[PDB]
Amino acid sequence: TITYTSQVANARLGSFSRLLLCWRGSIYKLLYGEFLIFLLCYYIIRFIYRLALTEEQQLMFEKLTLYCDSYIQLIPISFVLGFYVTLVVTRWWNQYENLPWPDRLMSLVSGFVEGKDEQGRLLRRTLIRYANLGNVLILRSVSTAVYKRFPSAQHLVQAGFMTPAEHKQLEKLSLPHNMFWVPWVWFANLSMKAWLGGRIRDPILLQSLLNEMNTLRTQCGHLYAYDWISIPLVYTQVVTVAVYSFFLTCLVGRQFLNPAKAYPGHELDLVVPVFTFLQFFFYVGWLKVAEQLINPFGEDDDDFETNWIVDRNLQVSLLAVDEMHQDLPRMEPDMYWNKPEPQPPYTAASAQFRRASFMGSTFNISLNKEEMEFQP
Amino acid sequence: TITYTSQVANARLGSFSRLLLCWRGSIYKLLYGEFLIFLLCYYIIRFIYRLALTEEQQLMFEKLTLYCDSYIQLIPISFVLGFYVTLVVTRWWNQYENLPWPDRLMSLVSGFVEGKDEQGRLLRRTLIRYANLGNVLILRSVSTAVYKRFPSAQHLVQAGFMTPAEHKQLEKLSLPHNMFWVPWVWFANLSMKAWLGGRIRDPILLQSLLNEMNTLRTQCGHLYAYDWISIPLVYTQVVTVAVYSFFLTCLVGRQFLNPAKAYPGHELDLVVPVFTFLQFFFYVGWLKVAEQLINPFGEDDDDFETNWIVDRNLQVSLLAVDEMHQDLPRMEPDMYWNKPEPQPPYTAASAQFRRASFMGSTFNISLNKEEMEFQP
Amino acid sequence: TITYTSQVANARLGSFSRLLLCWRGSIYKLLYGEFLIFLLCYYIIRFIYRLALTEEQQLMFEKLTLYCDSYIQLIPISFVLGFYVTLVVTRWWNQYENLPWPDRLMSLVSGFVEGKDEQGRLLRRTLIRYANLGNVLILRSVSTAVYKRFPSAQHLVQAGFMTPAEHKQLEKLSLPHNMFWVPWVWFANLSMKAWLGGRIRDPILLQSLLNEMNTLRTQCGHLYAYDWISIPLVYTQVVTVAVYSFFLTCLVGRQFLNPAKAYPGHELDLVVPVFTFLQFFFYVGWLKVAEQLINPFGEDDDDFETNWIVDRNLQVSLLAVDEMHQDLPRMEPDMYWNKPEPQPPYTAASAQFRRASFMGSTFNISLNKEEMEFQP
Amino acid sequence: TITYTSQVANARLGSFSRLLLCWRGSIYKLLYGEFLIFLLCYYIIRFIYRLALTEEQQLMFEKLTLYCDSYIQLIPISFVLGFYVTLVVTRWWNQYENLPWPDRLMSLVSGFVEGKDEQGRLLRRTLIRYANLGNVLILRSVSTAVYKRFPSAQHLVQAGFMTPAEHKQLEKLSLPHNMFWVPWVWFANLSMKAWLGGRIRDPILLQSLLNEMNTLRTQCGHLYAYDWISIPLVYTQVVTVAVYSFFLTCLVGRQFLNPAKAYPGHELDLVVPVFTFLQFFFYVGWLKVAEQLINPFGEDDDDFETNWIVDRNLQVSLLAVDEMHQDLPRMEPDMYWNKPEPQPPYTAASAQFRRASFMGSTFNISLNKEEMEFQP
Amino acid sequence: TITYTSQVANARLGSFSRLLLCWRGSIYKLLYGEFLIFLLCYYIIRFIYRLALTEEQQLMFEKLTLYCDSYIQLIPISFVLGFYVTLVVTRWWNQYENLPWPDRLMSLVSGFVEGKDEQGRLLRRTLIRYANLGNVLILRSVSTAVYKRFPSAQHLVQAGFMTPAEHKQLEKLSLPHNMFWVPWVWFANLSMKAWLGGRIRDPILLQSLLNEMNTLRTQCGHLYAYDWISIPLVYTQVVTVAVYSFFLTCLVGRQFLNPAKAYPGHELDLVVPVFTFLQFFFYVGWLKVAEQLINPFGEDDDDFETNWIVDRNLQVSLLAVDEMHQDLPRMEPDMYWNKPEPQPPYTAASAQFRRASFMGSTFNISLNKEEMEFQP
Ligand SMILES: [Ca+2]
Ligand SMILES: [Ca+2]
Ligand SMILES: [Ca+2]
Ligand SMILES: [Ca+2]
Ligand SMILES: [Ca+2]
Repeated sequence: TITYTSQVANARLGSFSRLLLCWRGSIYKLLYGEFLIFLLCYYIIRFIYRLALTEEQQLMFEKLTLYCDSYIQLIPISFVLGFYVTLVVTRWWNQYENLPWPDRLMSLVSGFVEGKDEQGRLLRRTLIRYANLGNVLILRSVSTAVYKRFPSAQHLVQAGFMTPAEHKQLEKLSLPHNMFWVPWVWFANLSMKAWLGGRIRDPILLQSLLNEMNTLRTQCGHLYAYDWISIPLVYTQVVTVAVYSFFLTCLVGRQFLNPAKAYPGHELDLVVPVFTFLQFFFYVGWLKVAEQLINPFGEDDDDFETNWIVDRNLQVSLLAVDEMHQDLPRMEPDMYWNKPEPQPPYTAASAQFRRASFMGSTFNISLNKEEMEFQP
Repeated sequence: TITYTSQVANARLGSFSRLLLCWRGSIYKLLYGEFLIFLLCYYIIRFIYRLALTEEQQLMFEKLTLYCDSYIQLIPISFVLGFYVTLVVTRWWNQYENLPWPDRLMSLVSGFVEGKDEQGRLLRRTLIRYANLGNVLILRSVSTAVYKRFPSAQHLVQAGFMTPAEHKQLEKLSLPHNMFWVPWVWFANLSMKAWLGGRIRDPILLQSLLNEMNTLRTQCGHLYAYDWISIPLVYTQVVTVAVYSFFLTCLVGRQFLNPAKAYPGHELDLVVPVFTFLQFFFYVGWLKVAEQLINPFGEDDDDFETNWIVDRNLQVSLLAVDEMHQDLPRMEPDMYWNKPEPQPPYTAASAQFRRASFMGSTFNISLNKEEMEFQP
Repeated sequence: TITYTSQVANARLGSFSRLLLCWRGSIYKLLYGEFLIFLLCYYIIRFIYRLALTEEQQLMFEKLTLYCDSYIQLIPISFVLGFYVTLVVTRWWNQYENLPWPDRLMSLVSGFVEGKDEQGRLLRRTLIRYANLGNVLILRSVSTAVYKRFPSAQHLVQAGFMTPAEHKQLEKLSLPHNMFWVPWVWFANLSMKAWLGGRIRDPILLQSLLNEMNTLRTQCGHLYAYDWISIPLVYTQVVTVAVYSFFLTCLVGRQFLNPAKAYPGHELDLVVPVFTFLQFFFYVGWLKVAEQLINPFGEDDDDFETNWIVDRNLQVSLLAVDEMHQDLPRMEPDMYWNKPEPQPPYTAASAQFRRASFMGSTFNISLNKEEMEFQP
Repeated sequence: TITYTSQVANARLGSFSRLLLCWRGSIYKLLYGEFLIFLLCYYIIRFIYRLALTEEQQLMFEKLTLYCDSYIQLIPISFVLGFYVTLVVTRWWNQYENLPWPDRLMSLVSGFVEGKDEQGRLLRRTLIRYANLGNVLILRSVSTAVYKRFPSAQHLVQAGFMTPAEHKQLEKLSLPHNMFWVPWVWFANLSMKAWLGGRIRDPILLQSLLNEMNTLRTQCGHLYAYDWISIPLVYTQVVTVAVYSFFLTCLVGRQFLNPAKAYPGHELDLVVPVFTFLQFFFYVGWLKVAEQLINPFGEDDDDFETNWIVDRNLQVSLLAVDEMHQDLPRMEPDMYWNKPEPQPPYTAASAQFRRASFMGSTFNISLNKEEMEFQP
Repeated sequence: TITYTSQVANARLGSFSRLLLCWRGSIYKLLYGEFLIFLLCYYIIRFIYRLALTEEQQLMFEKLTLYCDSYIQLIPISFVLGFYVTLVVTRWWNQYENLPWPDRLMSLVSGFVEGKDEQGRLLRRTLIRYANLGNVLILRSVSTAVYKRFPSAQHLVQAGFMTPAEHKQLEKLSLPHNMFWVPWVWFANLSMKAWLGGRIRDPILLQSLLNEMNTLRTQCGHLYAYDWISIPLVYTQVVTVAVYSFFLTCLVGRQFLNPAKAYPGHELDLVVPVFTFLQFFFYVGWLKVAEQLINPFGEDDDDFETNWIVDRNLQVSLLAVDEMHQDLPRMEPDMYWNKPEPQPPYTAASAQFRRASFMGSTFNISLNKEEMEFQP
């Protein structure tokens, strides 16, 4: 994930222009190899045409170049790319939206599961750990970075996500399917046990806990679904062939023909087909954005930081349920205890952001005395 | 369903190019027969024109070819295809999103329905079985693969989804409508009986169970609706006629006329209309993706694995409610029992994915001492 | 509603081509009259030009035909049609999604409202009948087919949706607004009475009932809103004028001029403007799909089966709450009572749909012994 | 709001054509003044060119007309308009979806708040009145029609939406912000008081009431947000300049040059630029639809009927909570008391809408005896 | 945020035209510097060509200008810009939708947390303050204006959002991540303490409070996600390069060549390339709208008023929970106490907005006596 929010906070002079000097997660990184292959092929073709063809063979090559340049427009590259890239971007944001965060559940566990003794500590930690374990099992199923971190359940045990007892229980339950669902059943059973044992004081609080845990389970299921049900291979193949065929046709249709022949479009003979290179940049860059976002859980620069999310979730959820349980700042009267209209100060750098309240669009409408009179 | 998530995890050199060597669920599989028919017709027309026409008749054919090539652009093939394919893809992902998974309900049943004795086992298994039976009844209504597996309710009884008593009850209730709704009414009644009999300890837990079951019912209803309310036949017919008319016009408009006549666009006479073939590939491939996804519950390669989903759901839900009921791993203090900042290790293959926390876009903003001062 | 899901289950050879032999709810049915009017006008114009004009008058007509053919492209027919048709299709699927189904509510009523005696029967039937009556009142407000079935509240009483007492109560409550909301207030009051009378054992179950009933009320409100707030007349008028002006210009711009004049585009003189006819087919077909779906509750072939939905809802809801109340199949141990990995059989027609479980995209990643080692 | 649902119920011959004879909320009403200004300017320019220019000055004007006609295509009017109009239409339907209806809340208040005595009447009326007052305060903030009806809180008191005591309380609470939120805090406090006083029998019912009231509050907040956060002025200015520049260029580029000069596109000299007028109609009509829907709470013909909604909501909510409280039709056995398959009759006008139930797409699949056999 | 809702309430003559005289948050403000740079470069190039080139060098420049003008169309500027701007606008409205408003929570806290004594005051104020503190911590993480107001937690303490005890607790809990989540855990714990201490009378009300607080937490998480996961840099770079390359090509391709050469498109030699300037206006204006909305929490004119929202939320939430707690207007019978059909008056300015109720589209359908008869 490359963040440039801070850079683009204000619309300034060449705001996006200053982003063209970025290498990490950039268009240049995505397509320099493809571009180099295309450039090598283009110049090989030019040198063959200019130094390994007789007059009649050069006339044949020129006729073919005119034909290819004329019929390039048949390829619906823009239409295919637009459809495909919109679909990939929509899926990409959905996939992020379905990353499970234990924050709601961890506040509920911290609050509802009672006891500052060792049994309460153990119970709260085990519940939040079941949520983290379920998340990590799905994430190592669908993310190459998480898989390379935890290539086995023994790795998960060594990293502290699973205890040896949990690992043995998983092995005993083993079915011929992904077992990422097991920690949710464990969570439900342990929450029921906590309520029956008096650690959860009310079935309403038990219901709240299970609702949060089930939300996380649905998010994990969506992640599994996106990893399983790929964008149809036929769509991917259509877009790939469109782009490749366009820029293979360009290799012959965008050559600089002999200016002596004074062809209708070939009066000026540059050496660098700058507009062909820009077209390659735009269209192959569109395809490269699709390629990078099609699996947002790979190891691209703009792919999600799944490992960071796993680490942060573990740290925050454990802190919240264990150390922050019934551990509050002293409740004292605040700065505005008897001020009916609190007005927090502004700094010299923010004084210009003090605004009068917007009171609705109708506020400034003006009416006469007779206009405002009620009729019988 | 063809999955290539693993292949497209990272944007590499010709990432999508390597997907053109896939046969299963590919564009070649979808349109080789149509393409062969088109090629045969194109070459029959070429041979007729070149070997069964006098000079004047060949001049007439050339005038018709120029006319057809000129007026091909009248067909709004791209506009029609774009609309239609976006609609089909949206429906396709909705249809997947409405496949019922018993995971939420099965965690709730495992937890809330009490008793390790035979009556508790029977009750939990029967509730989860009612959820599975409702799902399978809708799936065999809307999916050809599931129907071919279970072509009758007697097949459902032989496969263990329904008991003979349930089959008799369904026959007694028979109305002139799809009866996929019956297991939900059975579930509600059996849950009420379980709560009245003390197996469910609280009406709040009963409410949670019924909410999960009703979510599944709404998903099943959406599946029924998508199977019933097809995309309007008029839209389908418009797109079909557009594509067919375009590539029937091409058969005469894309012939290679006599290069002797030196026509404005006909200077070079290839034998293979490569750009016409690429256009056929793109446009008929778009139509073929729509054709494959229009009913995602058929037996295409990229259609959903409904039979696998049925099997997995049955296995997982039965395991969760029966064997995993009040059967938890031993609760022991975890690896980070007294570590306030747990730091799971990285492997040598993942050490590069260790990232500093993103602390917000404003973190690196720099201000002066006077800028940061509060004003009165 | 025309269903062809079964026909389009698999992408086969000319899958959509076989749908062009459908008459009911077809493009031919939608625009044969318009097409015949257009054809008659086109040929009247051709005959006038060819048999009722002098040489100079024919030259004037030819200049006008060239001018019209040149300036046809000014009309943004495709852009206007695309916007309009996307809007109509989105509204159409929303309108279907807001058709109220009593299934969730009827399972809750069957379960929660207790008593196998006459008072319990009466109470459950009356609650589900209030839900059906609310649905039917909105449906006869917004659907021409339902209105023609029930052109008065006396018709509703004769059909059994309303009792004479309910009809008198509605007449007493009469306000100068659509009264489709009344049965929801009746439902809330009768549910409160049932809970106070002991027929509903818990306020949590009462809350569940009222939540389901209120969901139905919100769906009915959405139906009312779509019937009231039409797509803006200005959008409709813009699209209509675009299509009509395009095909009125075509009547003069697409005539076959005298081939003697050998005009740049008029070398070949057919009698049938086939490409103009195809353009009419596509564009007027797009407009006709919009026309048919703009009110999906009319009496078109592809309009919703509101009458069938009303009948089915009444039958199913009454059966569910009355006959199926506390009437369950015998609970006996299932086929897989002691089989930890149930494997339902496959038929010979479905054996090919047996699939290995997808275990996640990272499953086949290969790593070295040193790659998988944790670092300190 | 102009409704034509009834007119467009069925796709008939010239279904949309018959809508071109509508004046109220029509394209002609929206752009006749702009069109008249454009026509006057066009003909002033034509008369200047034809009667106030020498030969050389007319040649200069003709060169400028050819130049302008050639370079008209540079303006991306269609692209800008498409984006803008889609955005405005999406916002418009959201704005309607966020109009608060008290129906759910009023059924809950009617049911849950107990007592047929004066205190119960007063309590129920006051709660529903707080919901109506909150709605009206936001609506008079964001709607010009509602503001012109209630230009002051004293107007609200005179119209009966607020009591003098409520007005005094609002004045006492006055902050420098829109106070539309106050009635929600009043509602929460009065509901708490009703539950503590025994008028609400259970905290679950209190929770239901507060959930409905909070849904209304979120809708009101969305209305406030749409009124405050306008579509960006930069988008609006871009679209306006595109359309204006296009039709100012047209004034000189679409003149009929001297047919004597026999220019490539100027052979025929009409007096009325019919295609320019149609382009103005389409493009300015698109802009006018955007202009009308950008604030759907103004006083356009197609703007929302906020005043009617306010009146209806007040009447219906008061009736529901006061007169309809515990006031039900007599519960008697219905028409189908002992009919397991109720079949409501059809009229002669609806007999054709009787349909057989759709039983799923797989119903008609045919299989052999060996195909349907289970394999071991 | 620039609001012009009031200006665009009604579609009037040149409704959007009157918005072109706006400077704040306008297209002119966004791109005057870029436009001036472009104009300076264009005229430098013109003067170089006309005053620093020999005849042959001018012929070379003219050939290059024709070549560039011909090949400008290769850049898919419109397609790239459309995709990008739609994505930015969608994200922008989502970002606004995820701004947390404490209104729902504050009504629930005002109602449910009991006690008019100092402990009740303190408890209610502390809960609402935890909600405000969580909101402000996320807002200063993601908003430059809020950060410049509160560049440190010590600033938050001085402004009254945090007490010194809360600041010390945050420092003690410090992890290497954004700590905006901490106040939600504090809220959950303090709500649990309030319920155990009798200040919250029921666990159902506790559940309601925690649901509202968790909704706010999810909104804050969405804000964090949008600030972290930027639109992919590759998309941004593609759009930037497209626009820049288009208007750098224009600098040479849109020069006025020597009219003496009488080139096909260069007959008339203006000095100002008006259509090039309009294209710059449109396309760079599209890019500038994207640039301004890409981070809606910067300090642009059309950026959100985060500081105003923070101030208003603090003031309103404190007033609601403290002064408005169990402080209601006197409950007296309303204006329509015994009026079954209340009819609030209209003013002379609003009498035209009195409308008859819309009773559904089927209301005016006419049927015969035989049509309306039920058949047996
Ligand atoms: Ca990737
Ligand atoms: Ca299929
Ligand atoms: Ca219709
Ligand atoms: Ca308006
Ligand atoms: Ca900004």
